[PDB]
Formats: sequence, C-alpha cells, structure tokens
Amino acid sequence: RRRIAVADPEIKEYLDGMLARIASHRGVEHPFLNAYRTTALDPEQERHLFSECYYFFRYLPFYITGMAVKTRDEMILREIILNVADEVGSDPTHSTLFADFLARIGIDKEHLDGYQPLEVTRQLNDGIRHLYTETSINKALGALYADETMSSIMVSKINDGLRNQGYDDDLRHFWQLHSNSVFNAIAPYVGSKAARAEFEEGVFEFLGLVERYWDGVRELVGI
Amino acid sequence: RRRIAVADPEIKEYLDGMLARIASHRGVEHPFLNAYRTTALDPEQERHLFSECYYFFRYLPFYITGMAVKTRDEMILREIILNVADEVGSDPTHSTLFADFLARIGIDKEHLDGYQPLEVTRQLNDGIRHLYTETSINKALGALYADETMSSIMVSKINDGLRNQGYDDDLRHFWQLHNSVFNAIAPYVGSKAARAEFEEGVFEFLGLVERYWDGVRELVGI
Ligand SMILES: [Mg+2]
Ligand SMILES: [Mg+2]
Ligand code: NA
Repeated sequence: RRRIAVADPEIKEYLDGMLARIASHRGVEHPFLNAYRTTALDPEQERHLFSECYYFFRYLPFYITGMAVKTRDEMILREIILNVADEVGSDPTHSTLFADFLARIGIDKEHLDGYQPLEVTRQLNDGIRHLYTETSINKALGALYADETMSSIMVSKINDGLRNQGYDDDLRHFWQLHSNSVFNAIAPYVGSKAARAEFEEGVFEFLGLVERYWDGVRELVGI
Repeated sequence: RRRIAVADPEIKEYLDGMLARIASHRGVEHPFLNAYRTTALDPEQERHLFSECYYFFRYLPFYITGMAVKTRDEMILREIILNVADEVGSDPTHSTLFADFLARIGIDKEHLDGYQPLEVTRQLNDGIRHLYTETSINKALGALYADETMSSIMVSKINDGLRNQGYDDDLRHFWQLHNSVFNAIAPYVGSKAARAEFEEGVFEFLGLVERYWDGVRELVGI
C-alpha cells in the first residue's frame, strides 16, 4: 500500500497542505514566541519561560517509543527510532545539553526540582505521551507529523529570542541543532478520508496543547 | 548510582559470571544446534527449521521498543534504540535480508504465510514480547542481557550448519552479521533483590529458547 501511496500525487498534495497548516497554526506561529524574538526578558521572566520548557520537554524521547507497540510497519519504527537516536544515541544527549543551557542562564537542577510548572505544561507533557502511546496509529502519526514539523520552527524562534537577549552562538547551541523519509513512511496512512480524519485529529490535538501551553506561558512571563 | 555500580568490583564479577551461565545454558549450548553444525538436512528438514526461525524472529524489534516506557534512564533507552536501529535503521533491514535468505533456500513468502509454527515457537515469540513490555525493568533487562549474549552464539552455530550444508558466504550473509551493555545494566544488579529479578529474566528467556529448540529438534528429526 505504501508503494501505491508514494506514487499518488494527491497524497503529496495533501501532506504539503498539512505542512503549511501546521506552520501557520497559532500554536506554532504564536504571538508570545514572535514577541520573545524581539523582546528581552528580565531574570525572573526568563526563569519562568525555560522552567516551563523543562517540564514541557521532560521524557519526551520515552513517549514516542511507546508508539512502536501499536504498529508492525518497519518504516514507522525507523522514523521513531531515528528521532530517539538523535536525542539519546550519543553523548552529550539532548537532555544533557538542555540542562547545561539552563545552568548557564541561572536555572540549576535544585531550582527545577522545586519548581511547580503550569497545569497547561503538565497537560502538554502528558498530552504528548497520550497521543503517542494510547491513540490509533493514524492519530499518533498525525501528532508525530505535527511534532516533527513544529519543533524546528519553535526552536528557531527561541533561538532568535535568546540571540536578541544577547547570548552568543555557543550558549544557544542547544537551540541550533528525512523529509522524504517522513513522507515515505506516512503516505500509506493518509489515503482514505477516515484515516485522514484520524491523522488530522492527531495533528490538531497536538498543536492545540502547544497553543494553550504558550498561552499560559505568555501570561506567566507577561510583557 | 551508575558510577557507584560501575565502580563496584563485585558487579563486574557478577555480570561476567552471568555471561558464562548464559552461554553454558542448554538453551544456548543446545544439542540440536550442535548436531546441525555437522549434520546436513534434507529439504523438508531445512524448510521446517527455518520456518520456525521465521516465526521466532518475527516482530522482535517492535517488542524491545516496548521496554522504553518502563524506564526514564537514557542509558537503557540508548541500548534499546541501538539494538533496534541495527535491525531496521538502514536498508536492507534485517527482516528483509532474512526473507531473502529464506527464498534463496526454497522458502518463499507464499509458503510462509500458510505455515503454522509450533506452539513452543508461538510461546517463545510471545514470551519475549511479554518479557520486554510487561515485566519489571530489572527483569526485562535480564531478558535483554540473555538475548544480547546468546544471539551471537546462536547465529554462529546456524552459520556453521549452513556452511556444512554447502552454502557459500554470500547466501549465509544474514548469519554473518554477528562496555555499553555493562554500563547500562550495572545499576540494576546491585542488590540481591534486584539480581533475583534480573536472573528471573535471564532464565525465563533462556527457558523459552530451550523449549523452542526442543520442539524444533523433534520436528526436524534424523
Ligand atoms: Mg538568567
Ligand atoms: Mg532448501
Ligand atoms: Na557458537
């Protein structure tokens, strides 16, 4: 079926439209993130932003691995494994690089352990775990497609804000760290309208969590 | 905790002792496998042996990935990902190389789909899935240690038998593809209670493999 799907010009057209719908979604093109690109923060504002990011990011590599039990498709497993291998395959791992960045901007492990993140942050982290491990493979692939498309944009915006704050490229290294492979894997799963409905449900449930997350963070840091 | 375990001299001795207990287990050092190393098989014997192996091997990469939800240790996740990346990370995948070997010895997909494997073969495949996804992290790590230690020995014995049958290295390519594991597992074999779960995972895995080769030996015969 994948060998038929990759040959269907309509499937390429559909997934290209979903790329644009994701990138233009308010959860990705968020006012707070665009504001942060040009608005420096004071120490307490910056401490709040990246402490919430820590609880957003925590244990996400383990959540996507829970998708593998729901499929027997090796192209799907390859995409999952490739993403996790990028995060933990070598040293330093991504989470180790993130904790180092936090320490270099005055947010140490001791403060993070005592930090109580927003409920929308807990709902985002738990919501991602639910989408990858407790939903249909088509729905989970929609969330994965949204995650993969968004992540690069989001980190570029935070990289912009940190550069505007005055940090050098070395400090911002964590935020300055396959399209055909991702298209090849997903194509057979967006053929029928029922599969696309599950696919889009996962895309917009994922992005809805991110949007409500950035809404809560925006109020916490303010302006 | 990991640097205390890796610095503990007893943990190195314990896991090295487990290595020997695994390789000397009858599920690994099995009479049928050693017999096959020097005994060629007729077409029906060979078809039965590797058809059971196919249902043994099927979907194992997906099973070990189900271990990752049971831990938040990135060294365990790295070991899981590293193993799966070897099987499906690149093309051709291991299963694709295996299906090609089967076809090259007269076992096509068409026959495999209609093949009903032995019950010990179903129990071995399902048992591995259960051990990696439905057991404690210490127990699943025992199964993972047994699998990683045994697999290299097992494929070498099968490679020997296929070479004895007369197949060349090109055809046997799939069977000729065979500190990080110690670092990952060391914190999980510190106490005797943790070792009890670890050893339970080691010997439950090997018990499944032994009973599998027992059934294959009876199926293949003389
Ligand atoms: Mg600071
Ligand atoms: Mg043959
Ligand atoms: Na051997």
